Amino acid sequence: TWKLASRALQKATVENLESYQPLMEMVNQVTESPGKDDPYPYVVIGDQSSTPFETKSSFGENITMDFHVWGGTTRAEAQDISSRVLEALTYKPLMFEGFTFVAKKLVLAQVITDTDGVTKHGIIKVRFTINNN
Amino acid sequence: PDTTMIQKLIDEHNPEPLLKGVRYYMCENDIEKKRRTYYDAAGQQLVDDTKTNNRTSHAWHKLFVDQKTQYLVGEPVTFTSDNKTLLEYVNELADDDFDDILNETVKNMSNKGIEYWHPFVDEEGEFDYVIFPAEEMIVVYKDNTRRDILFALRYYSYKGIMGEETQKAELYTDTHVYYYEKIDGVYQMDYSYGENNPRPHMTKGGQAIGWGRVPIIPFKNNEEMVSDLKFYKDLIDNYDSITSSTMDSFSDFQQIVYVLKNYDGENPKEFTANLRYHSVIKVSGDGGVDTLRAEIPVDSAAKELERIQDELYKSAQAVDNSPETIGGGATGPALEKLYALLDLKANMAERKIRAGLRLFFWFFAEYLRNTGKGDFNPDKELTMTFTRTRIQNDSEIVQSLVQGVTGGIMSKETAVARNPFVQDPEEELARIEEEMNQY
Amino acid sequence: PDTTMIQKLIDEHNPEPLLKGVRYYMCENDIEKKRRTYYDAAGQQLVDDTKTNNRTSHAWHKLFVDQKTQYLVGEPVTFTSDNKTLLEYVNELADDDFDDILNETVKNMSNKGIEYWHPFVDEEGEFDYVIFPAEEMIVVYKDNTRRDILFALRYYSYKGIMGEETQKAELYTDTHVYYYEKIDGVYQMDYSYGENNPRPHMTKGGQAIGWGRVPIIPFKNNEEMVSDLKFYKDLIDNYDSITSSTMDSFSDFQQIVYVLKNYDGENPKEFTANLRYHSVIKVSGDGGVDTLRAEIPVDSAAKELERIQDELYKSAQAVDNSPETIGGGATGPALEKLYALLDLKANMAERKIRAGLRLFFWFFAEYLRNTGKGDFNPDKELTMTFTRTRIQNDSEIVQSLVQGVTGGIMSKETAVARNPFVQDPEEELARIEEEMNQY
Amino acid sequence: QRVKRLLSITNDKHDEYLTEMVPLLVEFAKDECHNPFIDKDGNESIPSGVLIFVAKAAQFYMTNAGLTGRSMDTVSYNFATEIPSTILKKLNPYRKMAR
Amino acid sequence: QRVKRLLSITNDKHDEYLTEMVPLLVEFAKDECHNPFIDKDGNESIPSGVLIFVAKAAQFYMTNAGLTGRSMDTVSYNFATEIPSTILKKLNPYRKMAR
Amino acid sequence: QDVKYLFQSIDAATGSAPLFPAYQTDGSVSGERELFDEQTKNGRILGPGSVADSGEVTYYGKRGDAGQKAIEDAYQNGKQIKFWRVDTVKNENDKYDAQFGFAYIESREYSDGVEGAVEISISLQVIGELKNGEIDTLPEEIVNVSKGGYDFQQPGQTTGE
Amino acid sequence: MYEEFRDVITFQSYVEQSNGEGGKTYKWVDEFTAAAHVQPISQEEYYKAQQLQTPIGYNIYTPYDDRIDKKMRVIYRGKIVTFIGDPVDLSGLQEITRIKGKEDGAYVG
Amino acid sequence: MYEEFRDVITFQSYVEQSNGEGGKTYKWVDEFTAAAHVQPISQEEYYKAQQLQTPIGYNIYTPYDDRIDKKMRVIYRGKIVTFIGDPVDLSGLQEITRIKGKEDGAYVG
Repeated sequence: TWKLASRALQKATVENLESYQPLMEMVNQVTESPGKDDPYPYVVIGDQSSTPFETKSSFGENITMDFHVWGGTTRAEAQDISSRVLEALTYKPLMFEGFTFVAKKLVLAQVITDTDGVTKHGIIKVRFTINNN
Repeated sequence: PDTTMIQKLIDEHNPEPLLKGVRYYMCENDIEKKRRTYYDAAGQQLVDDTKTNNRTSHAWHKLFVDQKTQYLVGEPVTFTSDNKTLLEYVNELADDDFDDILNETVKNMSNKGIEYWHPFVDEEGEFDYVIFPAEEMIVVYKDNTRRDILFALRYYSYKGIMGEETQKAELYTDTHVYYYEKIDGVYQMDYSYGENNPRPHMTKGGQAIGWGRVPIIPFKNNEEMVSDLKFYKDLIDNYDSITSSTMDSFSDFQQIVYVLKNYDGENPKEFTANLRYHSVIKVSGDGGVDTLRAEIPVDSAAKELERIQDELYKSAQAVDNSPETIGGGATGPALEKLYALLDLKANMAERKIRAGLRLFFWFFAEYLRNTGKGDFNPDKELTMTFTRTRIQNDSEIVQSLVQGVTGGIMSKETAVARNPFVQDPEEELARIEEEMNQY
Repeated sequence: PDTTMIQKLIDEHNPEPLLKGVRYYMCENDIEKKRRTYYDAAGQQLVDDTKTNNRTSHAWHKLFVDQKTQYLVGEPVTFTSDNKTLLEYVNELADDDFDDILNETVKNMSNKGIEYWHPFVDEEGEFDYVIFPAEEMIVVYKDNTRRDILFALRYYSYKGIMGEETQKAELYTDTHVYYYEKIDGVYQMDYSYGENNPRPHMTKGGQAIGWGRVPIIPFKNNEEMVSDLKFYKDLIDNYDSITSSTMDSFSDFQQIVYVLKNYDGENPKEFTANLRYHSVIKVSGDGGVDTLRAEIPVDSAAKELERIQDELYKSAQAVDNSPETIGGGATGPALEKLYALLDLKANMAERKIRAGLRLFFWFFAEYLRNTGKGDFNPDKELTMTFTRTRIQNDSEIVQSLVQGVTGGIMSKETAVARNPFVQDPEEELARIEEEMNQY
Repeated sequence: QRVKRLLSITNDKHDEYLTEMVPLLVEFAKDECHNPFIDKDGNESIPSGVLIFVAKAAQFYMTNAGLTGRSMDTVSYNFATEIPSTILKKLNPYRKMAR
Repeated sequence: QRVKRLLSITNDKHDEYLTEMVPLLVEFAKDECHNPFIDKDGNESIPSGVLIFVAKAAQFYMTNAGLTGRSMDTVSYNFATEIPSTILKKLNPYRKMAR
Repeated sequence: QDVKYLFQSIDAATGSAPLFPAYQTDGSVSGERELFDEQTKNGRILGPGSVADSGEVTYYGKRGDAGQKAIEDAYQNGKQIKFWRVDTVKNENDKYDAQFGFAYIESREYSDGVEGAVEISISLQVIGELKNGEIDTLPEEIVNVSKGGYDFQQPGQTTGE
Repeated sequence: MYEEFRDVITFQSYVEQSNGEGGKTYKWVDEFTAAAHVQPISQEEYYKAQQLQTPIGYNIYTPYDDRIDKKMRVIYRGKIVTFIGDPVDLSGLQEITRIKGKEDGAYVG
Repeated sequence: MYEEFRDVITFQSYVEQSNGEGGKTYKWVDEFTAAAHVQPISQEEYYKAQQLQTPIGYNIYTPYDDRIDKKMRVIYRGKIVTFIGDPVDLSGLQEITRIKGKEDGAYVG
């Protein structure tokens, strides 16, 4: 319940952030946000085709983050750590407080166009679900 | 006088004026210029080593003077003495020496320097006059009489046989002249106590005698400041300098500079050696502008000098043209005309008579008085006559005489008579006799 | 005097002045200029090899002098001796030698150098005078008498037959003159102990005799500093130099430089050889400006020189116009006029009489005294007469005489009489006799 | 500029090359005495006229050549030619350097 | 400019380099007496003509070289060449500096 | 065989006081989505956080039903309330198991009928879903906790009268 | 023309970012004190796009003062800026650090 | 101007990252030490789009310095930045490398 601690768990995420040195060093605030224009590599982060929809409701229990990489920001960094742990675990699948995590059917897509002719950019979408709704 | 006092006097007086003449005579002082100089940072003038010192001089003087003396001296019509004894001697010679001495004495004083003559006793003891370069000591009189200077000393260094230089000073007394050699420097030449040697200027009776004449006093430059030397000399000094300068000038005073704005060669240590070896001067790059030498001023200088020389003669102002001459114009005055140079001298010569050269005769009379008679003036024997004259031209009378003899009796005596050479008609007689005898 | 002392004296004195004249006489010193120089880095002046040394001189002197001597000598009216014996000899010749000797002696002293004459004994033993170039030794007197220098030595190198150079020195004594050859250098020529050879200057009685004259002392340049040579010489020295220079000048002092700013050819080692072969100089590219020669200075120099030459004559100095002459104007004075050159000399000649050339006569009298009588002065025999005169013109009297004879009796004696050539009317008589006889 | 730059400059870098080049032409022609433009030692010297041209040319050339120092590709480069410096040298402003 | 700038300037920085360079050419040629252009001490002096050229060139060169001071990359740079300063020096405006 | 949810509620769940019976038909809305049970994990951050897909219920009614009015009053309060859930499947009165469940108070449009005996339908819906925020568990336990037993098992027998 | 400079100046450096904290924590260290001089392009003021920018990144010319620029903040005029674009001595008769570029390309995905 | 320059700081480069390790391992090498001269690109400063230019690339002119540019980190007086624009002797009396261009095509898919 606590309530105090639910904040704390959020704090834990904060703890993770501090815990993760490379985040500070790496960031890499640029490109994501303007600086897209800035020369390749430029890596921007954002949701894919995200425009607000639905009202009077939470957007979703799960939070999804979309990455678009040209120049490949720390997809690798996140991927290495996440992959290692995820592979490491690998299971059980995450469950929060008896809630059913599972996302629906996943999604995959990729397309790249390079005006520059720079090697093809890739897009990675990650979705996280925490707790049942 | 104490030696110290004696010595002191000389130093004060400035040696220069007599010395300068001597030096000048030997040569003009190029040094006075002496040479072109350069200005240092100090800006004090320094003589450059490069410039040479050159001087020439004449030496004009001698030729004229000798003529002057001879002409001036003439031959006395007669000579007389106050004393019979002296007179007898004086008549006979009559006195070659006397005339010469007087003329010389007057001449010397008149002539450079002199300036000052100090009598010294001859070995003979006959008055001998010598001239020594000025020390020059300042004249002072030990004796009360300010006007006279009883004693004057001159000290000059002399080179010995060894050639070591020692100071020598001479002590002069009115009564006696002294010569001192001060090798030691401690003492003057011995003694000299007094009349004993050095000898008095003159001694009479075989005993030391004093002239009683005021002791030698330096002569200030005359207001006239005219000298026999001077007359030519003024013209001459210019003349000599100019002539001398001209010859030197052409070669000289390049002298000798070569300057080029550009361009320098190898560093001059190398440069000098190579440059000589290469020889010739070439200009490259910028000019190449004409350099100092020889350059135009060789020509220019010659031109300038030529003008200068002409002027220089004019400065002499002897005269541009050769003599007309005004006379010659052969006449009695012709002779006067004949020697322009002499004539100027002649005026001086005549001047000398005015001078008291005649006065010297009086002096002789005084001398005459001194010996005796004592008290009379035999000096003039019932007359006083002086003749330059010269009344008669030698040529004219002689020429006339020859013609005259046939017409009538001439001269023979008449030409003679003026001297008279001889009263005796006898010489005349022979000429007549021949005529009677002839033929 | 010890040899060392003797040797030492010479070295001190400066050889230069006598030597310079000798060298000068042979040639002027071009060296004095000597030539144009260049300045090294040191800047010390160095004479260039290229410049030649040229000098010329006259050699004016001889012509004038000889005339001077002859004129001066004249012929004595009469000669006399104190001694009867001497007088007898002296009358007869009367004395060609004496006059010549006196004239020569005086002349020599007057003339360059001399400067100093040192008597030497002749083989004959008759006084012979010779002049030697100055060593020159500094004169010092061994004897106490400062004034005289008893002994002076001059040592000059001489070339032998071998031509090897050995130093030779001569010892001079007042009493005797000595000649030394110092081949060894150890010793002077033997002995010479004393009177024995080298011989005394003069010997009397066949025995060595001493003049008693003060031993030869160098002559300082005279204040007059006038010489027979000088009179022309001053003019001449300029004259010769200018004349000599002029001829040389035109060709010379190019001399000879060619400088072109551009353009260089092949490297000069090649360049020189090829350039000569190609011959001619061409300019390309930049000028091409007139080079050092001929350039303007050919013209300029010509212009400059022309001025120089004109000045040059003046510098030597002479009457620009030829002689009027003032006289000629034929008269007695005409003769004086006739020789302008001689006339200047004549003044000197007359001066010589003033000089004590007459004094020499007195000296002769002294010589006369020396031999004897002892004690009288026969030197003047009841009169003293000197005649230059020259009273009579040769032409005028002669011309008059011819006309005169018809009218009356002339001369014959009269012209004669002055000498008198001869008393005897006889020569006259014949002329008359012919008239009486005629016809 | 920098020592390296100085060295990099061909002219500077090769003293010999620069030094040789002028005199080759220069030496033969000039007087040709030769006006040695050299010491006896044979140390090279340069004529004034040569010096002015040589100095300017040498300095200019290296600069002109580059590298730094070379004209910009993007546009034809005014600078390298300019203004034109070659032209500056040519008819060098005193003019016909000499008279 | 700033002392640092002055120092940074090669010419200024190396007094010796600048000082040496001119006289090397200069010394041999000029008169060559040599007109020493030096004291007896041997302290260097520069000829007037040399001075004018040297002074201008030295000052110009450092400026021209850079750094500051160097032409802009973006376009060919008028300034560095200009106007052209090398040209300004050349035919320097008095002209053929000397007559 | 006694199958009856029973009706008694004063207000609190089960009313805590006996009442004559009423029935809820049955139903499970969902629980597909996560679905969120009481998640048990250690060192885990709860998520998604409380959200319910929804709830579903069917109701049946009898003449004696009470608190129908109460619900409306409840509606105004809008206080969160929960229900219990009864499956059938041999749900013995004591015996039958229960699910923890979810619901909403809010929705009760009306009650209807014909002649025979009243039926009401109530649907239960959680309000959501916020990404963050959870009870989560408590109403998840409660909202199948209330009605719906193991409750009133005895009264299933009742309402005889 | 400045001559010896600047004076007493203090520099602050910003390094590292803090993460995992709601707030951000930054640590700064002083830098050696040296003159810093920089010339604003202020853009050409063609500003054709004229959209941007303030140079991050103010292009700097500092005599012999490489150190201050980049990986440091130099306090001149008090103002604080971080530098990027390792030094370039385009100019500056002594080597001068410049800053090149402005962070983030304008072009955006 | 500059003359032989003293580069106290030697170029050090940072390359490669370590993964799979709790810690990270990095290797740095000093390519070499040398002075370098570079002019800022400072963008075209037409700034027509002016979205760019932010180095890389840089425009560098450094005499007789092969080493400095990338595949070697550029350090000037200790400042460190990495670059591109593989090297070019853009212009400098002694061989100087420069950099051309900007990284990443601005033109984007």
